[PDB]
Order: sequence, then structure tokens, then C-alpha cells
Amino acid sequence: SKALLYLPIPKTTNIELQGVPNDEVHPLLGVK
Amino acid sequence: NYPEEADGTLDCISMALTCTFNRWGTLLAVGCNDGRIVIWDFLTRGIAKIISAHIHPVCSLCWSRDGHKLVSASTDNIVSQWDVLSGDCDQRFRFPSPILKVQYHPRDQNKVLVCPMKSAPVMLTLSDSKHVVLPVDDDSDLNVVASFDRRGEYIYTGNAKGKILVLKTDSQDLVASFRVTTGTSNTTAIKSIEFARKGSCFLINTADRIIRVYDGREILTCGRDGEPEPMQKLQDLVNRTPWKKCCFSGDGEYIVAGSARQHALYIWEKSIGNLVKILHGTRGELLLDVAWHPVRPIIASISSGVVSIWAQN
Repeated sequence: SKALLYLPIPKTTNIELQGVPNDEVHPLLGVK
Repeated sequence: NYPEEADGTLDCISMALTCTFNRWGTLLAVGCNDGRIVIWDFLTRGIAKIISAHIHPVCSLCWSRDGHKLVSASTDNIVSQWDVLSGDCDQRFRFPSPILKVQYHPRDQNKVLVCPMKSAPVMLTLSDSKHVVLPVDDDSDLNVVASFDRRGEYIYTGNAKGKILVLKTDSQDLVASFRVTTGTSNTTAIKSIEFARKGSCFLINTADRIIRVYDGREILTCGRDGEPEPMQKLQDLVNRTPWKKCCFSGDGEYIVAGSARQHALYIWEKSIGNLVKILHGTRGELLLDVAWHPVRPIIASISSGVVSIWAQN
């Protein structure tokens, strides 16, 4: 279809996942 | 060909962490640690737009097929779609754990694959904001990374015990699988899976510091619990370099891998496996990301908050 090539110068959903821990740290920033 | 010389930097005050080219290589989106996305006009190396995307550092970015949307992830577990032209947030998702990767389905930008930490991968559908949890092997609690193949017809996942699963994207049927093991036959964690923009080859980066290159067509013919042999095994036998990030050239003929220890980009010819070049950045800096331009022998790498450009200039 049509495409953006040149660049000439909100609803929030909570995703709950069973068993996924809530105290992890992103590897860019450190470790748990 | 492949770049061979340092060729300047993209000067921004925001501190760069990750970057990705749109399909045509005309724009480079750079996610920064102040939560901004800086979009560069890559043909002139001027800033085209700045999006204030997140409070906390941006850790993953992907352009949609039509170039009009960017999906981002933050280090505090948010995934957002941006309308590039307006800078508006289309919608936002909150996950329970930090996001390792986001990726649009390369042929259906209504679909976003998300890899949260210590979780199965998750497929989002944007039109209705629903999600599906993808299947996993071994244990439910491992770190799992995942990537669409070139056409998005399959999803490849890899877990911290070296298990690779190949799922049909639409049905999630498991069509093939295998386990990567070391010479010691111990397991080695899958760190990343990267596909070429042309053809059917992909690579796996593992904790044993070997980049393994395969043909996806061979993977499918080996089936479940197969033992496919890698086409190439790329590694530094002297320095035992671990790899931060790997990328194919746009025609899939070369592979670049950024060292996780020194500021060094190794470039191999894919079909022969020879090391063609090492590019050395400023001493002492840590590489965070690498991206090979989709058309030209130009590589972008991120260290010390700055995008460096390597060209054959």
C-alpha cells in the first residue's frame, strides 16, 4: 500500500500473566 | 559490501540505548534513557522528530511494515504504539515484568510479539487489545526470547536451556524444535534470534559465545526434536568474546556482531564464515546495540549514549 519514508519536520490495557514475578529488573539496568 | 571506517556520530543530548531502521533505511529510530524516541532523517543525519514516549529508559523499538507506526517498550514494563506522523500514542499496555523485546509481525502490523522477562512470549492484537500467551517448553519460568521469521509465517522461540521451538504463527502448532548444546553437552541459554531480511537464514546467539547460523528451510525439514547442523559457528577463539547483539546485512550475505566486552564490531561473510573486518570504537566504552542498514554497507552502533556510524567512506 502506501508507505512513510520521509518525515518532513491513551487507552491502557493491563496484561496479567500467571506466575510471572513482579520484582525483576531489566538487564540494561541491573539484576534482581 | 560492508563498512570499514568510522564515519561520524549522530549527535543528540538524549542518551541512546537502542536503535532500528525502517524498512527502506530512510529513518533511524533511537530509543533513549530519558524515555524519548529520537527519529533521524538518516539520509541527511538530521533529527526529524522527537517523541516523549516513556518516563523510564526505552529498551526496544520496532517499525511497522508501512513505516507509519513505531512500537516501543520501556524498562518499567510498558509497551506503546506511536503514530509517527502525529507523535500521538495509539495505545498502551502494562506487563508484569520488564520487556526484553517487541516486534511487529512483519506482514501484519496489527500484531505485536512481546517477550517479557521470566514469561512465555505474548502476542498482542492491537485492533481489540487482546493477548495470547504462546506455548513454552521445559519450564514455565525461564527467560524466553522470540522472533518472527522473515515473512512472519513462523515464530522461533529460544529459552534459557537452549530449546528452540518453531511455531506456526497463525495456529501456534509446533512444527519443529531442537536443543542447542555445547561441546560438553551442557545446555546453553539462547540470548537472541535474528533473521535476515532476504532469504531464509537466521542466527542464534547463545551464552557459550558462539553465533550459530542456520537455514530455516533445513530447520523445518528436521522436524520436532531434530538435530540440525549449523551452517556456520562464529566465535573469537582467542578472546572468547561474548556477543551483545548480532545483525545480518540487508542481503543476508554478512553478519555483524557487537562484543559485550570491548567496543568492537566483528563482521563475517555468512556463506564462507570468514572474518572480514573488525571495527574498533573508542576504547573503554560498552556497546549496547548494533543495526545494519537494510540497503547499504552502513552500520549503526550505540555506546556511551551516542550512535556511531560506520561506512565504506
